[PDB]
Amino acid sequence: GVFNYETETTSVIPAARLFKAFILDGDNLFPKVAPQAISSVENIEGNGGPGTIKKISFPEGFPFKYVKDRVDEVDHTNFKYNYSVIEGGPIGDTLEKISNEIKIVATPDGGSILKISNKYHTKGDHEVKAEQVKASKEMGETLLRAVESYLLAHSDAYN
Repeated sequence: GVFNYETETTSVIPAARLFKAFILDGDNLFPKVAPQAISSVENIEGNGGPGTIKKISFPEGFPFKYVKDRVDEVDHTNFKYNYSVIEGGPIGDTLEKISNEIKIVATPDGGSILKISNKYHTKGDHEVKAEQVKASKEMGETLLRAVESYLLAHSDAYN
């Protein structure tokens, strides 16, 4: 069945720039700016659009070694990005996939709001523990803050 987690966070980066950096170029950026959170991102197949498969490796000592994610949909117009964790880490005999969606909305003060949904698709009568969900949120925030600090410090990047 499906368990749906939604949350919102704020960013000081304008929506379009954050979408370009955080969402579209997360592959180069995350391991560069947050090597303590993500060790590497490997493009396995595809050119970044729907169906593209990436292997995200975590630093030694993390609960999970890696996941493979699949890009589902990339909407530049509405700054919406849909992708699924499809293998590795928590995925297996109790969890089929995690379907995620982020929408980035502009705020009048020049910042943005990130609206996030994580949909856990389980197998059988296994439920999703809050510990799994909190972990996802805190890494989300860790990557956002590290990317933020990098976009603030490198003004000529992703304009």
